[PDB]
Amino acid sequence: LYNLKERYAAWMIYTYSGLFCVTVNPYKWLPVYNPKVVLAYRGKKRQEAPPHIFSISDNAYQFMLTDRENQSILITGESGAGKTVNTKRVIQYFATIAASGEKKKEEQSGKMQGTLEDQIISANPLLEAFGNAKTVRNDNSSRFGKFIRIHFGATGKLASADIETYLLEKSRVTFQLPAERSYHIFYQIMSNKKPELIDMLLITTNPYDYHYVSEGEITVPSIDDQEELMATDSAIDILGFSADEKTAIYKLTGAVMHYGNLKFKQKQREEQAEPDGTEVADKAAYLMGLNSAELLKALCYPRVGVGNEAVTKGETVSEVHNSVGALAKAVYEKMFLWMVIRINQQLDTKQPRQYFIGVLDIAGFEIFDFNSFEQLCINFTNEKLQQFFNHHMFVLEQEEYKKEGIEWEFIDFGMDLAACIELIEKPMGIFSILEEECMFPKATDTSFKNKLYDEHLGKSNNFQKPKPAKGKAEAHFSLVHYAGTVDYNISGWLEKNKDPLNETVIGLYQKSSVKTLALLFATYGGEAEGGGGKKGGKKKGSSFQTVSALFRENLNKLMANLRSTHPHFVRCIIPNETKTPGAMEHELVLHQLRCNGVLEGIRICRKGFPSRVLYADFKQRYRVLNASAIPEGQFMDSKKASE
Amino acid sequence: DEDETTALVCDNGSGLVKAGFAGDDAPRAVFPSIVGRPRHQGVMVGMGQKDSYVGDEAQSKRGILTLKYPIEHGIITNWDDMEKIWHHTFYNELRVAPEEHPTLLTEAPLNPKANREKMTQIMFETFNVPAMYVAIQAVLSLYASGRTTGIVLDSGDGVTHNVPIYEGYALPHAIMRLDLAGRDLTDYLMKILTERGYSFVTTAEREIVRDIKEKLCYVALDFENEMATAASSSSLEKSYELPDGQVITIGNERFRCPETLFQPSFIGMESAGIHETTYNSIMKCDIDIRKDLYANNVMSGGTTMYPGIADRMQKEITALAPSTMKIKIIAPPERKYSVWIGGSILASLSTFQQMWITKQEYDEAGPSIVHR
Amino acid sequence: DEDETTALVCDNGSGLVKAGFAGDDAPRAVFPSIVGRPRHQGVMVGMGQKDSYVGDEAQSKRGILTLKYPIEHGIITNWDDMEKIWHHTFYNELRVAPEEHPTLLTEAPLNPKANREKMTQIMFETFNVPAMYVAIQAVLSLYASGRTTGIVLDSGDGVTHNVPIYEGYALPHAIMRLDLAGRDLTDYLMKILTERGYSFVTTAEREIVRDIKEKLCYVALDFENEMATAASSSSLEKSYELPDGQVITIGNERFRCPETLFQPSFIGMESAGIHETTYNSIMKCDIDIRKDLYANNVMSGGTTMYPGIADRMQKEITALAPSTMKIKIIAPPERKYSVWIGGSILASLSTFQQMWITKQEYDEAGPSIVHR
Repeated sequence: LYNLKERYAAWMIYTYSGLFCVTVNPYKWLPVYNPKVVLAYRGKKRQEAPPHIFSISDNAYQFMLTDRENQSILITGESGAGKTVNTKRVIQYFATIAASGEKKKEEQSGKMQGTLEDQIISANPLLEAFGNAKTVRNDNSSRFGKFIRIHFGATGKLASADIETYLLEKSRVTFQLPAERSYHIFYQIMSNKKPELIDMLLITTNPYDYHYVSEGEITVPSIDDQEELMATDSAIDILGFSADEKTAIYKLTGAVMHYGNLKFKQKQREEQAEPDGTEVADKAAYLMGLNSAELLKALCYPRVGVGNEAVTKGETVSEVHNSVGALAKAVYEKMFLWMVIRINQQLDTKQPRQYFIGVLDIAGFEIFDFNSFEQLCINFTNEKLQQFFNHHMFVLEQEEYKKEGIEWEFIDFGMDLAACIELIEKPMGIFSILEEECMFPKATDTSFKNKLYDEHLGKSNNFQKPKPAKGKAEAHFSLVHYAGTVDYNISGWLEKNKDPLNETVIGLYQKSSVKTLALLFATYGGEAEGGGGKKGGKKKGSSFQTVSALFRENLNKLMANLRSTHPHFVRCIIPNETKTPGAMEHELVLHQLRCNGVLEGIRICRKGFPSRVLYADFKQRYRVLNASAIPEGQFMDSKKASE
Repeated sequence: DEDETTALVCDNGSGLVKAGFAGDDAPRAVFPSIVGRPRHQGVMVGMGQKDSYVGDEAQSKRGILTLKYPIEHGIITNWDDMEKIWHHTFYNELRVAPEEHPTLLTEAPLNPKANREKMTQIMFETFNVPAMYVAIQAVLSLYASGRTTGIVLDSGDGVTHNVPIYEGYALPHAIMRLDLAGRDLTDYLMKILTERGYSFVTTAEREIVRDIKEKLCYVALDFENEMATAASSSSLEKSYELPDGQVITIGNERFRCPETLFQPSFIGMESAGIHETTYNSIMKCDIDIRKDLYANNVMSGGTTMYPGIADRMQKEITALAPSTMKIKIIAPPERKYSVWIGGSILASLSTFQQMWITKQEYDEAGPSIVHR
Repeated sequence: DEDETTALVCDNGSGLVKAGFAGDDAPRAVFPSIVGRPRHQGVMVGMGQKDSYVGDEAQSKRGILTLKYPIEHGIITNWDDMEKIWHHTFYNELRVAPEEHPTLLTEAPLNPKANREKMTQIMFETFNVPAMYVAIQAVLSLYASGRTTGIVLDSGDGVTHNVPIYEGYALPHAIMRLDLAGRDLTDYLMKILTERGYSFVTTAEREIVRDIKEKLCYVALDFENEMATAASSSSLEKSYELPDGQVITIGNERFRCPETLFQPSFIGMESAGIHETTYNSIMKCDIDIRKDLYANNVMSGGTTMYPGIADRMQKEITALAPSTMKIKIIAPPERKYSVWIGGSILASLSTFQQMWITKQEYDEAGPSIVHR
């Protein structure tokens, strides 16, 4: 704690802790990202230069060409740690130090749509408008995870990229905490820099007209919604999107606002929902390439298919408002997914690819007094990532003792975590019990709960019944993750995990005049064959059976990509909740350290032979001791030297 | 996805096989449960000598083959001929290779322990599937209607059953089987329609009596004053046009056929009927669970599709049940595939993965493992 | 407040546990005193494997578990299963952590010295409560009716007792125990009601005979010319509607059931009855204290709630007691919780603080300390 702290009060944000590259939020500006530095760190082992991210980032590259292996960089930290910033910054780094489109390099609309190095870059600012928002911690917080594959060529020059998105905060779209706000886009658009848009979408410039997006805050001083709107705009173009699509995006993003304005009322003497007007529906309908009526019907009189037919079901006021919200979110998401794909599509070149460098940006194990479904998914991700490291280290360590000739035997450090992982991902484990019950037409959260216990309680060690008191809000089940005990609340899971959507409506989308909208829904339309009658399995036709069924699939496809990689680690840190440069709350940093892996890397180090010096890092600092004979050694063989 | 896409669901019936991928909404494959064996030596133009025929090619070519039904009354009676129907299902109908697909199969209500072990022996040892699972049919039907306690009246082509289920466990001692179903019902219509002064003489006349039964048959409520209605001769009559012009009329018999399900006496059966049997199952169960079963009479099976079956059953058991009780007859529209859909749901489910019997379990525990 | 809020009162019975916070007017938690152990391996949907069940989940799921009663006739007979009911009480029912709450418990009339030491051993050593205290049940009932000398007829689910108390000290040699209570009484009604020509066949028929006993049963005074009245057949009859319509009628038996408490001969018991036993307790006590006991017959317990119990007892002992005596049968309305309420009062009291056995007393004196 103390080392970090001291070199921070001195304004040094980069300090290493083994393999890690700790990074602390300056909260102010620094000449570090300096265009001079970039070069400086170019072609240098981390022992030839001071702690910095470009060190990691260059070495990767090096290593990439030297060993002929693919690489990875894992950036991770809490909401306010400032990872995007790094991630982005790493990315620029790659683009710079190994570009050369030759023709694209000239000062003629440089970096505009029409080159990648730019596309690559331009990517961010689009995603950010849609997947970023003002959090109470950050002003531009990443509300989703991501993985880019920079596909380097044979020579060593840029060839392709690849994005993938994980766990998007769908809730912002409909909600927002009091000090927060929704995605930027909304506020961007209503900013009025492109007035047509306002009339085009049929909205106003006052957000308080759109409940969905003004539950929290509307304006942020550090952000210029007007400037961004263009940034965004321009990015779309560069990204190669069709105007139409670029039109869908917009038009589609406004429909969603409108939905939240959709109002209903109880039919008299009936408990049914009946439309409270065709003012808004009209707009939503038009904007989506729909028919007002058909739409309001489907919404109100959802026509289902229980048995072998299609049974028309009536809904309540409360049921509608909620379904609407479900589509709003559903639509936004999908779209977001699409955009990514489309991006990826442009980022696809024909040129050969020999290796890639993966840059992973996701959240780290965060513990809250309230841990719900989303927490499990993330924690699980991290507990995996951790084991991923612990192993790499075990492998790594063991090489030294082999190189040197020491006689040290030890078991994989990952192993310690396998217990927790199996409990989650294995067959009779949490997810399964979670995803099975989702098949029971009449199951309860309570039901699920019991199934969870009857099977794991008393029989499983990592499994425990909660500690209901302290800063926690209710009881259901705790798990014993590497970072500690997490108290999980199981309420909504079943639902959240089912992704219930009014299929009648989706129908309409599926046959929209707005192709794009039509597209986004296709994959739902193609699995319906499979879940034709009441009860059963959605997967028969390609429909998701679990909220969690993919997450896993994606998380596997990932951790696999992570393996055929030479892992490079970066841990981002957040000094003080109060936003003050040169300061640090203790216990706050302490926390991160445990959940980071930093404290676990120190542990494993200390088992044993604590401090471990990297050879160059060893030369430089100590050559001076027998100056003549130690310098000769270090220069003559980077390793043999220290020897 | 490995197996999210990959789980197969095969529902083996007395008349039809229903098959497809867990995930889908309805069976990808539906076909007769026959295996035809050619009575003479010879060939079709362009084909080779075929030793055997299955499903629709056995039905279509029935005049030169001896047709055989592997499943008598829901139970597999011939294992040589069943392995033939499975082979056809995987390789020709779904066109998948079985050795990379988990397979959820179904069995009947009081299916002998030894059979559940034998189809496991054949699934793992002759088809080499990665993993499999056998669900009980009424239990998948219930579950496909969302719930876990209820009583299923299940009725298909060779058997009818009542399977009371409580929090998922089908109750062995309360299950009733009535061997009169849609097969019996097509042959009775046949006679009341020849008896109306007709002739189903060629095989193109025989087959379509079954399509008359499906399209035009009804279960009237107050079957009493429906015969009475028949006589005053209302516009209750219904004429069907045959393969050719020969417009046949069916007024009345239209409902005399499903009245067989409430009165087995119409066909020289001395057994009790569907509604009484629903009830008797119920007064054979624990006392405290009888309000549950009564409010959850789930219907499944091709023969329970006759319109107005539910209303007749509704009133049939209200009037036998103590008035303090709530009666509730659930009959969904997709009911001819309830069983299958319940399997599709269950097998595509997130929590089912830990009940799949894997070749690891089998090679190590013997057929006993899946038998439970 | 530290413990003003914080004192718990747990009354352990043969049929029910009554629990809650000292201060409250009535028990926060009331539930059966059972511990169910599953007869088979399996799960409920969404739950894990459960080794054990307690209270109402054991009653509701009784068909798949072997039910066991830890307290036989008011005495704790199985200590593994009792620690299970306590655990359930603290952690699930009252949802408190026990290690910061003083706990007032109750025991039975001639509870063996060794038991009072054992539940103290379990309270302090496995639940780690700060302090605890064991009150005798009749003694809390008396005290909850304001007084300190009287004789309590206490009658619940497995035992009946008479505990003469003088200025707070229950009189060991005058206490009488009669093992016939509300449990015995529900099973006798059962037979006189099947004997009325009925059937409590399913478990939903069994359970409700007990709700008939509670709602419709009476203790008639002059039970003699009440049978005589039954015969002339007045509008004395009373029909109850079952879980369903099945309106059952109970005219007469309605009071033949509590006449069992005065005549044990109705059930093949040779012991004396409630009123004689009240009396015998009394002619076993000192002479000078007998006018006090007679004017203070306090009744407590679920089975003493039958209307007209007090009038019958009033006249039952007047006519056995010397005429120079004043008889007085106090039967309060909250009597099914007298015991508990007496504990709530006492433990929330300003002067009780100095009788709490603290872990300091225990870790220093051994279980002997609280045993007195």
